Amino acid sequence: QQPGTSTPEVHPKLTTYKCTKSGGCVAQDTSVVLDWNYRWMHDANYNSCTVNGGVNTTLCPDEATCGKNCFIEGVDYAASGVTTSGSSLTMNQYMPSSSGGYSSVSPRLYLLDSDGEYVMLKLNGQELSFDVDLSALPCGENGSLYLSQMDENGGANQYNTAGANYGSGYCDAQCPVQTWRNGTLNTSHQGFCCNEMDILEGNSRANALTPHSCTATACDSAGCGFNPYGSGYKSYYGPGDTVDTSKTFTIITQFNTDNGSPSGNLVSITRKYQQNGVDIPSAQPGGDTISSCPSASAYGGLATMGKALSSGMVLVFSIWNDNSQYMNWLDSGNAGPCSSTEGNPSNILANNPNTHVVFSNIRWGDIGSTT
Amino acid sequence: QQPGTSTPEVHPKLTTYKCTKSGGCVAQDTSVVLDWNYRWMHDANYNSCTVNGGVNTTLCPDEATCGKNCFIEGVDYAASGVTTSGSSLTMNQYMPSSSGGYSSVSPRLYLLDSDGEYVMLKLNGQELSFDVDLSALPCGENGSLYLSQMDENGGANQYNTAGANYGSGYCDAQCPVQTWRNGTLNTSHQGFCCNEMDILEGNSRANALTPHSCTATACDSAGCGFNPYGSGYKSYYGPGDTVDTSKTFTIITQFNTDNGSPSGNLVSITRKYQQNGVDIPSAQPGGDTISSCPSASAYGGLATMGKALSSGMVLVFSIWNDNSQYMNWLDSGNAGPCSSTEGNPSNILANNPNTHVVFSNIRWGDIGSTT
Amino acid sequence: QQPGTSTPEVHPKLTTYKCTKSGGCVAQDTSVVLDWNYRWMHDANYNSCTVNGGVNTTLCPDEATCGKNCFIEGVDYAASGVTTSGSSLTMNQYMPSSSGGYSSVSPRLYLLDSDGEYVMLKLNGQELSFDVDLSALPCGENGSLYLSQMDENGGANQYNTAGANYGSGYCDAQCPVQTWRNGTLNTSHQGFCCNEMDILEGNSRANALTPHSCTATACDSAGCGFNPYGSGYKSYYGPGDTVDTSKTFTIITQFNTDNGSPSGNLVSITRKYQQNGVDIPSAQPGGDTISSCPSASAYGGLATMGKALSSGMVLVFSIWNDNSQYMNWLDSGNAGPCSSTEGNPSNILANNPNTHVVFSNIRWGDIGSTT
Amino acid sequence: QQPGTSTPEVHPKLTTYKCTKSGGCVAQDTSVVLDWNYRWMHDANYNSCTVNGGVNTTLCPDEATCGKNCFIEGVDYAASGVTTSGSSLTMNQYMPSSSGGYSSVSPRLYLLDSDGEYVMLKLNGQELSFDVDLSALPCGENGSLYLSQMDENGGANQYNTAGANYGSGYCDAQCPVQTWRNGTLNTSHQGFCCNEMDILEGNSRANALTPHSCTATACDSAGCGFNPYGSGYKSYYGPGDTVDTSKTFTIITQFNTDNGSPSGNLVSITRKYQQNGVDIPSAQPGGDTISSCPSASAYGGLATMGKALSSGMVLVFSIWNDNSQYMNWLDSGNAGPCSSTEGNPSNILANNPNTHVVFSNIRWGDIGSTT
Ligand SMILES: *[C@@H]1O[C@H](CO)[C@@H](O)[C@H](O)[C@H]1NC(C)=O
Ligand SMILES: *[C@@H]1O[C@H](CO)[C@@H](O)[C@H](O)[C@H]1NC(C)=O
Ligand SMILES: *[C@@H]1O[C@H](CO)[C@@H](O)[C@H](O)[C@H]1NC(C)=O
Ligand SMILES: *[C@@H]1O[C@H](CO)[C@@H](O)[C@H](O)[C@H]1NC(C)=O
Ligand SMILES: *[C@@H]1O[C@H](CO)[C@@H](O)[C@H](O)[C@H]1NC(C)=O
Ligand SMILES: *[C@@H]1O[C@H](CO)[C@@H](O)[C@H](O)[C@H]1NC(C)=O
Ligand SMILES: *[C@@H]1O[C@H](CO)[C@@H](O)[C@H](O)[C@H]1NC(C)=O
Ligand SMILES: *[C@@H]1O[C@H](CO)[C@@H](O)[C@H](O)[C@H]1NC(C)=O
Repeated sequence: QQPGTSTPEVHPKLTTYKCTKSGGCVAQDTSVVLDWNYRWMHDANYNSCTVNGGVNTTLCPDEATCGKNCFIEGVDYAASGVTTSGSSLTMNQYMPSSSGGYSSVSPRLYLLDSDGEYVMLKLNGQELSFDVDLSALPCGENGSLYLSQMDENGGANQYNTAGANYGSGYCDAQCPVQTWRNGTLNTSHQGFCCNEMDILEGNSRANALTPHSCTATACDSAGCGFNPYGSGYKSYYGPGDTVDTSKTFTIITQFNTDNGSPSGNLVSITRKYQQNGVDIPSAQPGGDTISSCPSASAYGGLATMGKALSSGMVLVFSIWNDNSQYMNWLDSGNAGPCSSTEGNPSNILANNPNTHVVFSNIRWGDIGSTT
Repeated sequence: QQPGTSTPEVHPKLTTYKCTKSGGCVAQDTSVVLDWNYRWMHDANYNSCTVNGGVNTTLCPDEATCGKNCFIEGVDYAASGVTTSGSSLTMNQYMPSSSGGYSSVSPRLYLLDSDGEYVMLKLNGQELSFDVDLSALPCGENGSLYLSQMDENGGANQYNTAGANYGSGYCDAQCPVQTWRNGTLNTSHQGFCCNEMDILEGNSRANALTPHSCTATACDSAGCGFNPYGSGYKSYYGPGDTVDTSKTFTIITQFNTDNGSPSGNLVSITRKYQQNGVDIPSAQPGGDTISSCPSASAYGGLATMGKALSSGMVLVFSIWNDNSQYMNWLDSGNAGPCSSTEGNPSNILANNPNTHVVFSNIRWGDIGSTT
Repeated sequence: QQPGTSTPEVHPKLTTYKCTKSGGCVAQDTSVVLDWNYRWMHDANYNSCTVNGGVNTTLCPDEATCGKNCFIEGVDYAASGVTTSGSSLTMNQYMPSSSGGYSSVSPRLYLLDSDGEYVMLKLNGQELSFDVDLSALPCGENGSLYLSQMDENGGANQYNTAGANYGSGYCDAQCPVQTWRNGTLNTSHQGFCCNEMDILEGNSRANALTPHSCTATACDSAGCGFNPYGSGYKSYYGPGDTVDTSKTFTIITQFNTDNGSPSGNLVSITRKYQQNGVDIPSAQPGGDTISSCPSASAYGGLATMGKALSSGMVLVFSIWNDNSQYMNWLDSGNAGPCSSTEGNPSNILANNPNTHVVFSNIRWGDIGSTT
Repeated sequence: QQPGTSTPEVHPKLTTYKCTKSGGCVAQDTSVVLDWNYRWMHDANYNSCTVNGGVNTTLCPDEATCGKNCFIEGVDYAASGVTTSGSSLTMNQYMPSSSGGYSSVSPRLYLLDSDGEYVMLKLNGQELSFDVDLSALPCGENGSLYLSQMDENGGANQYNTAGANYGSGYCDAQCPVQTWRNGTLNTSHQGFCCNEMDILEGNSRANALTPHSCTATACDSAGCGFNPYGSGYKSYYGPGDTVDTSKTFTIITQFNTDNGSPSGNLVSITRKYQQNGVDIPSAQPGGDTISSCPSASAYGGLATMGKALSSGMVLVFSIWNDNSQYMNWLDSGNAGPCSSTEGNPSNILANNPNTHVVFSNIRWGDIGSTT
């Protein structure tokens, strides 16, 4: 697959920053990209190269062929519930349709850099900070801001000229088997494991910080995550609570090393919220931090994550609903006020089709410098 | 892929029955098969045709090639934690190893018939009954007995001569994308949706009856299931409770039609347990039945399921643990006494590597005839 | 003695079958019972009615008295090394104890029928078939499956209301003098002779088919049995041999009449093994059969046995070790590879306390129909 | 039961001796008695008190009754194949009959003393010596000379006035349940365990020295016996061999203590044969002795036996054939030249109905003094 011509890819500009303890914060000429899978792809004669997410065997038998055969076109971000305003990103879960009422558009964005390659965030011994407006996201919705260890140029090769410009080469701790594994038509039917740091993953009812360490072969699927509600702080993060989701708040995640510097060794992942200028106090005394990561032991607990954060990671924006378990693992039962049923997407579409996440002012750098 | 020669496939015999209201129950010359994926596969020179679950591109580029190239060998069921004794099946979650301690063998069996093709259970307007010993399965384990609408001969074609004799062609409501989709090397990378009736799915702490209706294109992932605990009957099914998992009990599922006969139209799925000869009373008054199936609406709620049960379905034995969500959806939170952590497989392996399910006396037929 | 109340008698269910050449095999609602002697018996005040296997003279002076005085309680089959799974019976020779290590529990079971009376097998001119796993039984152990001509209701009278529900009225060719002879306190001190057909009697090292004919007064103690090893076939039945005890095999015994039908006259007892689906060839050419029965002459050789098999016989499951002659008569010397000492129970307990027999899929009926 | 009147009991005189190292051997006015069970017993009106070895319930309901009701008569020793000539006892296995040919008379004698009570042999730290003529006893016959720890007056009580004069109160390591247990009608149906020293037990083909230690409750059924043939000396004891059974030989058994005197502690049982005046050499180097008695451990190995030999034991003469196992345990297989079949009593009766044992010159006393 190579760049198409019917619809040009014009990346929605999003301004991010890199703060240094001394030289403040610098504006970055970044932007967002829609994940490869959401695009239109076809041969010169316009027959589709895809078939229900899979490929057209005739046009896509091996790799060298689609490479020379198919073209993946750009998208209409607006129509995809993706919009930007300076240093602000707004993602919708649904969009009105010509046909019926609302169709579930579920964007998955990547922070692209000016050179046409994913911004390589190196957060080891540093901090990433942003503003969120989860007010819209109700029970069942999943707003998401996480780092994945993807190839900076979306694994673009001789047969994939699209690359990061078209969101090629996704991956996460779940080790997904994909039609296009790392920029190549996965002809070996293998999964794709890569480190995944899940900074924000939640809605207006609850949230969760979850680190996933990895081997070349596998990952820590169930992460050693932190959820105030799950940890018995049922009245900290929520509508009108300590953090108060009803309004905008700031999420500050610091990756602490043993030598206290980016030079090496991850030791803890410190979370600190702050709303209305004033710093919000921790849920658990001493600080909301992820020190020991039991689950990750079998994959080089923490050690590997930090090495991954050093090598550099891609930023991933996403909002989605669970048609299978209604995201109960995130906001229901013992980890959220939501009821087992309340998260049903159909019910979300019914009572709040206007749900959207609004990420704003994304800036990473030295600890304390991003503020 | 075709039948191998290094290890012959000798199916573990399991005696099932077909009861008629008048002529009692008849012994069936059935047996169990291990799912295609657990087997060894290679070319004539012994290079493997698989690569981490995927395929060897060189030996497996298209379909006609593996067909003529690879051979899938049989397995050592005992070594796979699968054993049978007359009308009794015993499945282990782990097995001791030459190398380390225990390796997680997770069998997935299919009821094979004497002719070398899956037993086509036609449960519409009838009943399937069996005995279970969930005593071993603790928090996190998932004992499983469900019907899937698979091709009776595992989609065996000109390139797949193995077929049902080697557990070819699996599928379920989850619509899994597989390396071998319906007996053919999935060269189009498409999922495989098929109706899935989940009769038993649980451990010694909780359980769940869940029907999944389907379209040719999709299925009802989140089923309109029933879980006594979830439905607010926290002291009905459990160790020392009304049903009492600590001992063996009987699970009787009846598929009721409107004309009261196999002739047509599914209307409700009635569940009735009985232990120690005496019939156990319902959890909810009037009978533990699945009448309305809300979720399934978008796929021909109930209607489709019954038509599927009429066409005939394959029986699937399985026991597995969740490395990602610790099966919390089944036995934790609001649907089980188990704690969020308690289901971790590593913790299962630690405190009870001997977990096993023992399905016994499987007999299906007219209502009341199987007893 | 009458039914007790402290421990209720709940029979372990075991599924057997009755096959007809035309109508296949039908499931039977049978079960197993523990022999009268293994039970607890006491008066209303809880003083025991037994004294080292004998009786308490004061509570048990005649018959009318114990009848009205003593109650025999039920047992904990599990604790007695007796367990069933559908159509499968597993009997242990020892069980761990609260006190010391292992205590020698030696079950003796009877196939009980739904009506509360022993299943009356009528094997004349027919066949009984089953599956055995002698792998556990080493030198010295005696796995056993034999028919005894006992009273269908364990000789239950006005003073014995327990009957077959409590394994009353045992007997065999050995003509044992018992404390309870045919349901009555043997106040005349007489033995109890009854026909005894010994189908399986052996371990993993050797075995023996032995018919015992009887008069009202006596029996053919030394039977005209058949033992491949004894008959000079030292490499037919054993670990890794033709029959191969290390794995499960099938034992098929056919009682051939002169008119070829159940109508009458026993002529020969044909034995035929089959393992792994394939039929195993005979040890001696022409067929492993018991034609002439020299010993039985003085008791109506064969003739009487057949008449006995016609009247109906009770099935007896049993596993035991010989503290006196180490079962040498069965597996040592000229009738087995075992050494004179090797069968010592103490030595069995030491090197293999886990010995157990697993009888499975018991079905009797027309010749060839049980398969 | 009390002494009868129809047939008076006249004991066949047998001269034994007591040798002292200094004062030579003294003649004893001993005699032999036939075991209680071989006698005729009836009430005053002549109805029998026995029924096939058991008792007549009406005449024998309790103990006080038979005591006052039944009379056990004496016997015709000659007719019982029992004859004595000075210091010589001759016992036949069969006797010609008025009716058919030969009836199997199988005497069991006890050495009675002048006072009307069993001779209490105290063999601890001493020696018993005798002459045997096993020439007649062929394969299958069992000549026997053993000590049993019976009550000197056959347990004679208020209801049994017969006592030792009529061979009352037998017992052995086999712990036999008897109609008359220790002189009383066994109304409790209990066995009778007592120490049993088996000095000679064999025929013209092989033999066996076997000690049985006992608890009050049980005994060492399988004794820690010695059989030259079994111990791999197939050409020592037999027709024309080292010992040469074809002619008369002497059996000398010495019970060695640690203090070397009757004062205490059994340590070993030394066997030494001598024929034709010359002393026969041992089978195994160092001496044919029973040092360690493994089996007897659970019953106070050796220790108990010696204490028993000190308390005093009754002498038992006996010759019998095995209708069940043809005495194979004694002279066939790995413990004798005899074939499995060769020991059949019917075959004995056929080819040698004249078998008889001839015990002669029985003398016990200090070691070496009996010669
Ligand atoms: C697949 O490709 C062939 C040939 O280009 C075309 O005829 C067919 O319509 C395509 N399938 C789809 C779903 O576009
Ligand atoms: C993805 O493909 C690019 C192509 O060069 C490669 O550099 C990168 O290492 C690949 N990633 C993995 C995990 O194979
Ligand atoms: C794949 O096949 C090629 C050629 O048969 C072979 O060289 C290679 O080792 C195979 N790969 C694996 C993992 O077996
Ligand atoms: C699976 O393949 C067989 C091959 O003939 C076919 O009959 C069956 O319909 C296929 N199933 C699906 C869902 O395509
Ligand atoms: C026998 O019965 C009597 C009276 O019931 C009682 O005192 C005695 O303890 C019993 N004996 C045993 C061993 O239970
Ligand atoms: C056992 O007792 C029952 C009681 O009626 C009787 O029918 C049966 O014949 C008896 N058996 C013998 C051998 O006496
Ligand atoms: C038992 O005793 C009764 C009464 O004395 C008598 O009628 C009966 O014949 C006796 N039985 C035998 C076998 O002698
Ligand atoms: C046998 O009975 C007599 C009667 O007094 C007694 O002295 C002796 O101890 C009894 N033996 C046993 C073992 O009870």
